Amino acid sequence: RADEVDYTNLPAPKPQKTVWDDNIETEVLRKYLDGLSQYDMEEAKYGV
Amino acid sequence: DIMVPSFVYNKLPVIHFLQEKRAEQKLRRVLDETYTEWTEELDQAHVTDAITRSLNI
Repeated sequence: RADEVDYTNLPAPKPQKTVWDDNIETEVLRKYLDGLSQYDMEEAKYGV
Repeated sequence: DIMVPSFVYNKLPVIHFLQEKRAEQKLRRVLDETYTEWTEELDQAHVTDAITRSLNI
């Protein structure tokens, strides 16, 4: 009868960076879209 | 009638040359002061970002 499991342990939510379609509208908004992705990843890591 | 005229005639070439050089110098200075001023305008990405924030997104 050895250790079974750490109920405390939780697998971290593996984030995925959002990918935008490569059109001209993306190039004009490249910086803005990148900021949104960074915000999305930060929200996923922290939770909200 | 004789002397002053002769010396003026002798002066003419050097003065003409110097004045031509002076005019060339003026033109050169005029050209050298010309620089193209590239203006910088607020990037529209920040405008787009502020628009998004106003939407409460």
